[PDB]
Amino acid sequence: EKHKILHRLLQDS
Amino acid sequence: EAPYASLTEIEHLVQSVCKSYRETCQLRLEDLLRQRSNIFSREEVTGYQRKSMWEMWERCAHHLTEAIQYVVEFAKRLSGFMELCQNDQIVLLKAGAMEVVLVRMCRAYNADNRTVFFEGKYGGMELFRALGCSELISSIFDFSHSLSALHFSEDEIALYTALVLINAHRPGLQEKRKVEQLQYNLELAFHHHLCKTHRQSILAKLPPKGKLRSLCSQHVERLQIFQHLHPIVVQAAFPPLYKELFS
Ligand SMILES: C[C@H](CCCC(C)(C)O)[C@H]1CC[C@H]2[C@@H]3CC=C4C[C@@H](O)CC[C@]4(C)[C@H]3CC[C@]12C
Repeated sequence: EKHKILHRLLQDS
Repeated sequence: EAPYASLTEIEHLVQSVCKSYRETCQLRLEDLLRQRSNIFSREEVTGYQRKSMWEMWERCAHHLTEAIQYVVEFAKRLSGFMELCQNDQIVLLKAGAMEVVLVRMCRAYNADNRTVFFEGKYGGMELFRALGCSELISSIFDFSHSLSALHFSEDEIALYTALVLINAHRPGLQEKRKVEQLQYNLELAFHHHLCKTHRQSILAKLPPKGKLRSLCSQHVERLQIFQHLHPIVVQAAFPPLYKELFS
């Protein structure tokens, strides 16, 4: 339902 | 990540998965075990039980979120995972992150006295009374106790948690076939390791299908009940990642 953070974590370098 | 993985590829995969776990296991096993005699006193337990519902909920949300961040790191280092499409990465983690934490809990669980390592000492389920979900807590400790009977090695925990995360049955995957292939190869890795160590008897003892999902679904329900009772606390204090995962 909200996954903006999870998306950012996954693409965090 | 490869159809018809060779024996060599599967041996490499065992090594890779164990390394990924090693780098992301959060709590050092030897630290956990050597602190088994350090148990919250009657006074300290009383302290916890006298805590406000909101304070206990916010502490536990914090600590779970920290555990979940290590699982995310595990996923990122896990062979094949970052190759999955972005949607499926999220579906697997949303469904599996808390499941992995529940499995990782067995390392921090003393079956001898039914305690878990929390905020620097071992405490029983009664430590968590202020949450107001004693039956769920009891179910979680029961689950940890069922795992304790397997006496996983660190390599076994690594290979099993990989499979808890890479579950091709999660509804909402857009490229199911890729996940099925990753899952199968991880199964080959886990099975290979168990076969070499004469530990395939554990397979029949692993948690029943749907058990982890049940515990996680109850966690979400209890969170919703809490959030209904204390909506501002969740807004003000709870980690955003935790809300995204579970609300
Ligand atoms: C059983 C209790 C209460 C859960 C409450 C619920 C179900 C409503 O969220 C939880 C709260 C905090 C949890 C620990 C946080 C972190 C770790 C580190 C990880 O390496 C292994 C698991 C462990 C020890 C968690 C166990 C479950 C805990 C105590």
